[PDB]
Amino acid sequence: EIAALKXENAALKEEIAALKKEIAALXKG
Amino acid sequence: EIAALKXENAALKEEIAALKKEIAALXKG
Ligand SMILES: [Cu+2]
Ligand SMILES: [Cu+2]
Repeated sequence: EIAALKXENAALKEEIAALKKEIAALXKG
Repeated sequence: EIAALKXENAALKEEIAALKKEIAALXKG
């Protein structure tokens, strides 16, 4: 359980970071 | 444990959505 859930957490954080970087890109141009 | 972790999951998803909407905004203008 927790294992996969923690994975689901980790994965989600990785999505977040990506988006944030994207915005920075869009913000810088 | 799992409770708060699930919360940490829920919260994170809510961050994601926000970002996505933001990008859409920036994309539409
Ligand atoms: Cu890894
Ligand atoms: Cu609620």
